[PDB]
Formats: sequence, structure tokens, C-alpha cells
Amino acid sequence: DDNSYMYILFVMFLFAVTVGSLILGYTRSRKVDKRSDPY
Amino acid sequence: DDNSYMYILFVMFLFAVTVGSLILGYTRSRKVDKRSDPY
Amino acid sequence: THVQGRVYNFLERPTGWKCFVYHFAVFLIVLVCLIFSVLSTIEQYAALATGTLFWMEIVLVVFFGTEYVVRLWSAGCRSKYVGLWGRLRFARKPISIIDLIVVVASMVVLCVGSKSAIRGIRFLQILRMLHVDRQGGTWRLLGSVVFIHRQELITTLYIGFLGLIFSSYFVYLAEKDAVNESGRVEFGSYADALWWGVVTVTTIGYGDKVPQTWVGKTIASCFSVFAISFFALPAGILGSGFALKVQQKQRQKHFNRQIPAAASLIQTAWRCYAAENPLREHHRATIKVIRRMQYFVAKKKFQQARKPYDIEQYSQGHLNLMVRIKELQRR
Amino acid sequence: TEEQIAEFKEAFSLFDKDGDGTITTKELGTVMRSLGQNPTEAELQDMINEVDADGNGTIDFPEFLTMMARKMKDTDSEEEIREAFRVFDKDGNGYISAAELRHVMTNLGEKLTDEEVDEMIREADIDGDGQVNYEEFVQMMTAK
Amino acid sequence: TEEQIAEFKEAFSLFDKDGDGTITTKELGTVMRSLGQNPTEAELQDMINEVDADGNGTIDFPEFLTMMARKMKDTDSEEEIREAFRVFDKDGNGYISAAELRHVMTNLGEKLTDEEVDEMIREADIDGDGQVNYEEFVQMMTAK
Ligand SMILES: [Ca+2]
Ligand SMILES: [Ca+2]
Ligand SMILES: [Ca+2]
Ligand SMILES: [Ca+2]
Repeated sequence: DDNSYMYILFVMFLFAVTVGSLILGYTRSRKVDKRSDPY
Repeated sequence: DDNSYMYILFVMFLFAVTVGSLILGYTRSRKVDKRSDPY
Repeated sequence: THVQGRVYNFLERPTGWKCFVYHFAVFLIVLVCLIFSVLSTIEQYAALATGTLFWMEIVLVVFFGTEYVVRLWSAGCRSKYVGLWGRLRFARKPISIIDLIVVVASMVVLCVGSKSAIRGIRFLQILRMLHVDRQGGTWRLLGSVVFIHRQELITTLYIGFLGLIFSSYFVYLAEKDAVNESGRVEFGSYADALWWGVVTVTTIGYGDKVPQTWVGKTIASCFSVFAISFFALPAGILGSGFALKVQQKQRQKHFNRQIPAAASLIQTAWRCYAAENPLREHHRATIKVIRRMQYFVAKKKFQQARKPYDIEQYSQGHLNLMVRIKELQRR
Repeated sequence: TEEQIAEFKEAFSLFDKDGDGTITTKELGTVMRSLGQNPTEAELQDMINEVDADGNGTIDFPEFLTMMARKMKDTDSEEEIREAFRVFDKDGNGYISAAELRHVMTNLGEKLTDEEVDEMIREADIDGDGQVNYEEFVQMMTAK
Repeated sequence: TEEQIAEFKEAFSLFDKDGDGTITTKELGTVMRSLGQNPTEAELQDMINEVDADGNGTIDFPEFLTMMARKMKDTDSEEEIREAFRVFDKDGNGYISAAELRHVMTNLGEKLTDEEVDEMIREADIDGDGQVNYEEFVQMMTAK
């Protein structure tokens, strides 16, 4: 295990990019009104 | 073969979930009239 | 009431360029912590995980132990639950049942280890990835696309599991007593032949178990093609099902935009007709300016509520049909 | 049209509280607030963004006259209001009941007063039934 | 309408066998059974679910009068019956033959008697041909 920190860092960093994109999508969301659509 | 019962149990249990879903779908079905649709 | 509701909108269903920072940064701290935790098992980088990591874990559970109570106290700004007895159904929300398990179980494990102990911190440090993705907006997509497509998924899993149960028994009958090139027997039991079935039905092909007798290779060929198809099916099924549900949210999200701009035109056109009757005279001399002024803004908003559609070239079945009725209607 | 093209310019520069040829969009946010509106600056900058077709913000009526010279009653703006009923139409025919029209009148967009929305559907429900038809309304909006 | 708004209330509370202001949905399952219907309780609870717009089950005619005050002959319920022919239409034009109309009349939904369905298509097939047109029927249903 010479450079074995690299694998952990890389997989965790891809997961971080994906989760960060999810959070940007939810924050940059527009409204949170639950039941106001068909009325 | 120390914990080798686990593999058999798990595969057979996934098959059981699938077949049980099939049976629920066929029972929770509504009607069984064979030839009454286009008349 | 202002403060509690503000704190709710901030910690749950959050919005605004700074809420992003807060939440994603808590998540990045969780990620650094889990990275150091998984590097504490390399046996050569284990010196990096000293006791300051443990105290950075106890200040982390100190932070979450008041974070949960802040989100509990800021829950009474909801019509679904009020007070203290109503707020128990706020703690039926499974992200909160996950979060409570995380904070209390990690606190309990940290208490007994401070008076296999450090190993329990890894699971309750992996679990803190799930609780910062709020609103459950990802699992609600998958749990509905699977439910819409329940028939085809149940069908192909039943056919694939039947082919796996059947044809990974004929291999065991063809390979019950046959040795490897290195002196061991591969298909010793049925479970070995079924490990093989799952592995070769999902096209992994590790290579620990290959059937050696020439009867078993034929069965492996047949079952290979005729069940690799039925196990590769749900990728295409859910691939259509995910791209068809987001397009069914970008219909109703545009239809939620169209309605207040189809209200702001009619409610303003009635205002523009009501110029007869709302010194009381020169005050009415000014309102005729504004009722014609904002009406054009509402007119621009209504034409911006229908002309930008979304995949915006979806008029390609009804190109001339929207005009060929209206010009007939004018005659 | 010859009798209105003179005294309208007295009300045109009336918002600037001076004699300059200015529509005074910066002072319109004080004039409408004095009238009792008090909007935000975002909607205030949106007013002359489409009202004044020149583009400056204060004008010697190139489009302040053309805002007056747009009657909003001919067949170029009579179908666009008729499409606003069609967003609310269910099961065709312009079914819109007095209860549903009161539901959509006091809730969405820029809301009316109750003394306005209570009598708005009065002349459109002369038969007293549960269908305020759009053609009976745009005939009242034909002189709008 | 002034001559019918009084004696109708004698038949309105006639199902309860008393003088109370009650539509008597619990007693309607005995009254209609005495008339010769005998429905299930599921369809009986479905009757006042849409008949009585109040929601209790027994009423002093808010909607029992409005059930009478719904003539089912104007252009709000004349296209919905005209859509029921369109589910049976093949190759357009309202082709529906007397044999096909008798086939669909005695088989599906809530069936008529043979003495009713035998003479139902009689006035809609005055020409004697194989096309009972829907417009010749809704003109007979124009007074319905
Ligand atoms: Ca100026
Ligand atoms: Ca300008
Ligand atoms: Ca009663
Ligand atoms: Ca009632």
C-alpha cells in the first residue's frame, strides 16, 4: 500500500461531486409549496 | 463452507419476493373475463 | 413566530445561496471524517488517526446533538403538526428516525469508549452521509419509477431467477465430481454452483469457478445468453422510466408557472375596465395611467408564460394545426 | 382623437412634479407610492422596460402616447384574454362557476378587493347559474 | 316554478315516513326496496354522496331542490350524453344499427327491460334503416 490513500480520496471525491450537485439542485430550487398545484 | 447456508437462503429469498409480487399482482387483479372486451 | 419559521426554512427544505454553503459544508466535514476513518485500516497510514480525530468526533456529536434539537424546536411552523404532542409525527419522517439513531447511537458508542470500540464509529460515520441529503428527493423518484414498472420488473426477475435456479442445477449435476487444474474441486456443493449462477448471470465472470467438463460448458453457454438478456433488461426499463418522470415534472412545473400569469391578466383587465367608479377627482386621474401601465407588464408575463415551453421543439406534430383551425375560425 | 392629444401631456409629465419631458420612472416609485401602491424596485424597473419602447426610462411620449394609443379591445388583444379563461376551463364550454371564479379571483396573481370580486361576476352570472361564460365577459370587456 | 316548489316537499320527506326535514338515506334503502329495487349499501351510500351536496345524508333540500333544479336538457349536459354515443361509434357518422343498439342496450351497465329496449330505438329508426343517429335521439332527449 504505497499510494493507497489515492483510491479512497478519489472514490469519496466522486461521491462528493454527486451529492454537491444534488444539494445545489435542491437549494437553487424555486418553491417548496406542497399542496398548491391543482387548486 | 462456514456460512455457506447464507448464499442459498438469499438467492431463494430474492426469487420468493419476485414470485410473491407476481401472485399479488394476479390476485389483486380486477376481472378474468376472457372474451368480453371488444363486444 | 418569525424566527422559528425562518429557522425551519433554513435547516429543512432550504433555499438561498448561503443555506447551500451550510448544508454542503456539513456534508464535506462528514466526508473528511469518513475518509480518515477508512484510512485508519491501511496498517501503514494508521498513525494519522490519532486521538484528536476522536475529539473531533465528540465535538461532531456535540454539534449534531443540538442540531437535532434546533430542527425539533423549529418544527412548530407547520400546519401538519403543532405544539409538542403533534411534533411526534414529525419524528416519523424516516430521515429524522435515521438522524436520531445516528446521533444517539454514536453518542452511546463514544461514552463507553471513553471511561471493537473504535470499529463501531465507522458504521455510524458512514450513516451520516445519508442525513444531509434532505427532502428525500432522490428515493421518491426511484420508489415511484419501480412502482410504475412493477409488472416488467417482476416478470423479468421471475424469468431470470427461474433460469438461474434451473440451469445452475444442471451444471452441478454435470460437475459434481471433477477437479481443477490445481487439485481442488470447484462445484462441490449446490451453493458453489449457485454462486456461479449469480456471478455468471450478471456477467461478472470472476474466474474462480469455470465448468471443466464439456457437458457443463454447453449448459453454461445456453443459460449465459438466455439469461444475460433477462438480467440486462431492467437497465433499459428504468432508463426509460427515469427520463419519463422528470419530463412529467417539467410539465406540471411549467403549468404551475402559467396559472398566476393567466390570473394576473384577467384580474388586471377587470381593473382596466373598472375606470368608471372605484376633491376625489384628480386621485382618479392618476389611476387610469397605472391600470394601463401594469396591464402591459401582465401581458408580457402571460406571453412569457406559454411561449418558452421547456426539448422545446415539441410542436413537430401540430405545426400547421394550431393555425389551420384559427384561420378557419375567422371565416 | 384631436381633443385628447393635448391635455394628456399635462398628466404625462405630472409624475416628475416639474415641466420636463420625462416619464420619471425614478419618481414613479414615489408617485404610485403616494397613490397607495408602494411596489418594489424590481417591478418598477419592469414597468418602463415594456411600457417605454424607446429604452431610456423617461420619455416625451414616443410610447407613452402609444400606451394610450393601444385600445386593448380589438382582435389582437381579445383572444389573449380569451386564452386566460382557457387555462381555467374544465370539461370545455367555459364551465366556470361563481364559486370557482371567486376561488380563482381572491387567491392568485394580483388579487382584487372583496368589494370588487364580489360584484365582478354579477353581470357575468345574470342567469344565476353555475357557469360564468367567457363570451359574456369579453363582451363586457369589448369596450375595455 | 312557483306552482311546484310547495308540493315537491311533500314527496321530499315522504321516504322517512314522518314529518322531519330528512332525505332519509338510511330509509331510502327501504323505500326503494319497497318500490322494487333493493340495491346494495355501497350504491346506497353512493347516492347521497353526489346527490346531496351538503354532505350529511339527510337534508331540508339544499341539493334535493337543486337535483330538481337541474333540468339535464341544456348545453351543459347535452354534449356529455352525446359523448356516450361516440364510445360506440365505428367508422364515424353515428352508424349505430338497430341490431347493434339492441346488442348494447340489453347487455351492459344497468340493463333495460325488453319491452323498453324493443321500443326505445323505434322513434330513432323512423326511416327503418341500419343507422340510429344520435342527433335524432338527443332531439328526443332535448326535453329530458
Ligand atoms: Ca427625468
Ligand atoms: Ca426612452
Ligand atoms: Ca333522518
Ligand atoms: Ca347534508
